[PDB]
Amino acid sequence: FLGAAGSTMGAASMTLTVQARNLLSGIVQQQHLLQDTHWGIKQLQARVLAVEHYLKDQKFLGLWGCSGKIICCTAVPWNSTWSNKSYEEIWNNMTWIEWEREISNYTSQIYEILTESQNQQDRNEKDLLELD
Amino acid sequence: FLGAAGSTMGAASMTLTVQARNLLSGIVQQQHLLQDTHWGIKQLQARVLAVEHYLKDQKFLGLWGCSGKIICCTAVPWNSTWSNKSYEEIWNNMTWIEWEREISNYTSQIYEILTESQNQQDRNEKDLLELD
Amino acid sequence: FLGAAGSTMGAASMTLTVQARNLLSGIVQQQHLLQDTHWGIKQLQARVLAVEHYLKDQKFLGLWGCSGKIICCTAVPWNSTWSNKSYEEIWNNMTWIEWEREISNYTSQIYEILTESQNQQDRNEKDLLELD
Amino acid sequence: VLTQSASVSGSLGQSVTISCTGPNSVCCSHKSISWYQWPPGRAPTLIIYEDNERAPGISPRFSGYKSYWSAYLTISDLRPEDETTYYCCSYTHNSGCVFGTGTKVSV
Amino acid sequence: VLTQSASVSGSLGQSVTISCTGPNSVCCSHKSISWYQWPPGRAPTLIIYEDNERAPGISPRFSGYKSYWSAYLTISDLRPEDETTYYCCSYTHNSGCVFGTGTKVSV
Amino acid sequence: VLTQSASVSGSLGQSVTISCTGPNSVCCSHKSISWYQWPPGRAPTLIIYEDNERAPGISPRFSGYKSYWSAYLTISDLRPEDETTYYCCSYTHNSGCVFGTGTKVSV
Ligand SMILES: *[C@@H]1O[C@H](CO)[C@@H](O[C@@H]2O[C@H](CO)[C@@H](O)[C@H](O)[C@H]2NC(C)=O)[C@H](O)[C@H]1NC(C)=O
Ligand SMILES: *[C@@H]1O[C@H](CO)[C@@H](O[C@@H]2O[C@H](CO)[C@@H](O)[C@H](O)[C@H]2NC(C)=O)[C@H](O)[C@H]1NC(C)=O
Ligand SMILES: *[C@@H]1O[C@H](CO)[C@@H](O[C@@H]2O[C@H](CO)[C@@H](O)[C@H](O)[C@H]2NC(C)=O)[C@H](O)[C@H]1NC(C)=O
Ligand SMILES: *[C@@H]1O[C@H](CO)[C@@H](O)[C@H](O)[C@H]1NC(C)=O
Ligand SMILES: *[C@@H]1O[C@H](CO)[C@@H](O)[C@H](O)[C@H]1NC(C)=O
Ligand SMILES: *[C@@H]1O[C@H](CO)[C@@H](O)[C@H](O)[C@H]1NC(C)=O
Repeated sequence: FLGAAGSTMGAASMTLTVQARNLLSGIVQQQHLLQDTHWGIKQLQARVLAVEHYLKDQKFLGLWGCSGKIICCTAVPWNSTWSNKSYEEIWNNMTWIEWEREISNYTSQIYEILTESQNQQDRNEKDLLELD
Repeated sequence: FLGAAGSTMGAASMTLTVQARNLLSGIVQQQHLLQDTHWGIKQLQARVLAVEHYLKDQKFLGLWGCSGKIICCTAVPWNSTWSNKSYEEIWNNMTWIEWEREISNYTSQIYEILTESQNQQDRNEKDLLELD
Repeated sequence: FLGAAGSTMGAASMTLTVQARNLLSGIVQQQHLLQDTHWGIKQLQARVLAVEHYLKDQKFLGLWGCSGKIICCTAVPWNSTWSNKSYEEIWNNMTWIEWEREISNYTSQIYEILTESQNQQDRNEKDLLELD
Repeated sequence: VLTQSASVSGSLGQSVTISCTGPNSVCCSHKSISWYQWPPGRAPTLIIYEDNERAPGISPRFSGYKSYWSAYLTISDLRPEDETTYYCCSYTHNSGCVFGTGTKVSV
Repeated sequence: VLTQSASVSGSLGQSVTISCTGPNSVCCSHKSISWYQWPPGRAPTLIIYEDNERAPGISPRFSGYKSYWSAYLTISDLRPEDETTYYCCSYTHNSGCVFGTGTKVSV
Repeated sequence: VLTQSASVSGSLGQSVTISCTGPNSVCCSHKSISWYQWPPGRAPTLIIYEDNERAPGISPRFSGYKSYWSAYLTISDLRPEDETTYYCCSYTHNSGCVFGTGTKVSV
């Protein structure tokens, strides 16, 4: 989380690593639990929600063939309806929160297309290829 | 889960994607929790079991080198003892539940062999290869 | 866990598979839960801790581009300060617990470097490569 | 309209071949040819459905082939249970089945 | 010091081109050339900032190019709203902007 | 049966070489050759165990090599602590160690 989101997206592309480090869990020095009766259940819920959000993002990653990479390039072409902004307008004038706010309404269809396309290409075509 | 399991396996091979989508979690519109005393613990158990089964399947996937793919081809040859049925008998006459019922008794040994073979090939042989 | 840690590291390199099998969960024949009031919460905590440690190790694996492999080779050169011991001194004279004890103090910096290096190479350089 | 060899004979452990040929519109190019063992007065049996593909449970000693003007059914390691009449059919995925004139394998 | 074509004219649906050239230290090699539509007595407008790159919202019928001794601004599918004065500038990432002598597009 | 150079001498910062050779059944082909620094009247020291591989903690100025008829031990950057007797041995993974006749490094 060390990265500053006030920098342009091309600047946070370098800082992705520390943010991906803090996502999994805190840096080492995990928590001693005396298991208070009728207490600590909120703590178990907190840990479960942490692993739940991590797993949601890793589910999206694994469905996209990027299960091992932080940056992965996809064969999905960009819809101009999503944004007519250029490369130097996005990566040099916008910040990550701004861009995600602009793309939020289409993010769902983007996820669905990205999962369908990246999966079909790497499964059906590669299957038919090694078939011969 | 949208896919119909009454279709042949060659037909559900196309519908794999929606079923893999519904597995992770429901489609967005997650649950507000007022944390009823002595209640909701069944809900936490339900969420934990959901992530547990998802993680079981992803464990099998990652042990098989397929951690990023929905379809992956393996170098495990098919044992005729598992089933003497042909390709056009399996993929054109049987449905997925039928085939899994037929293969259920061997599924364990299949998992073990598949984990040993796919791991040895992609680790020991590739290690010895880049050794020179 | 079947593997014996009293053998040299070159011997346990062969036995990695059974240990990786037992890590996920026990072999099949999962647990019927009658949900005792104010009880079994320790069991839910146990299951959550199991999935938590599994996910910690898989987080380290996925950050390292090895999300699908048991053995993966990295482009991180070995620091002689970590250990001046040779190949035949490590893999033929030491056991895995001994070596991890020797490397424990540097393991953190090793993880950080390994995550930064393996990620930069497979993301920034590969991104610039397909750019042309 | 589909014609075969009139009759044919063999012996133990041999391999008897039967032909199935007709006009271009009946048995030519890539129209699937099926072969049924059909004892007279009883129920038939699917021996070979696709040109080079057999039915499940069939002994592997039965083989099929298709040329550009005739399809051939070969029976290897002949056994007394093969002494029946065999028939062929020409069919596509939607076109109907057109049987043949049959061939009695003697021994 | 940056000189352009004195004046130029066109018609409906055509494509009028304007030049922008100067000494080696002003307009040569790879010094970025920008093009502004600047109606007289009102506010300017960024038409093309990088040599081959436009401003957002600009109609795609505006194009830019840079040779080794002169940069060219082309206006295709001419419309009555293009009848203004256009100006160019030479700049780098830290060096200041050096405007041009302007060109009035007639029709 | 393993013979070395009788005696050898050197000076500061130099590199003295010692040989170790014998019959085909003792020192030929790929039978591992080890080199021990063995001061007279005290405890030995593993200098080089595998032909081209040293012992841990050994100064890197010690090197070993094996030809098809003789193995060589080289000591570079000679220091007064090297003035001892050195011995070689021929061994395989199960065959026993066969020491040599030794060589006294003078200076
Ligand atoms: C940088 O990008 C942002 C895109 O978000 C541009 O700002 C947007 O402007 C439109 C109207 O022109 C608004 O509807 C959006 O809400 C704005 N988004 C913001 C402020 O995040 C901005 O114009 C771009 N900068 C330049 C110089 O073009
Ligand atoms: C389609 O495949 C199924 C395989 O399951 C075949 O049905 C099986 O038949 C055997 C006996 O012949 C039974 O023991 C199995 O329980 C059946 N499995 C079922 C019903 O799922 C079926 O014969 C095949 N179809 C054809 C035309 O061969
Ligand atoms: C095998 O490797 C171990 C490395 O751990 C060596 O033992 C170490 O020796 C140093 C002192 O020389 C101690 O500080 C360490 O605690 C030891 N580690 C142990 C015992 O695990 C050992 O010398 C090596 N064997 C040989 C023959 O060199
Ligand atoms: C992308 O643009 C194409 C072009 O017409 C359109 O058909 C499609 O619906 C668009 N998809 C999304 C998700 O915007
Ligand atoms: C697969 O078939 C071979 C052939 O004999 C046999 O040795 C082996 O045990 C079989 N394995 C399984 C899992 O059926
Ligand atoms: C590795 O060794 C280099 C060599 O000087 C040193 O600069 C670096 O700090 C060392 N890193 C670790 C993690 O030991």
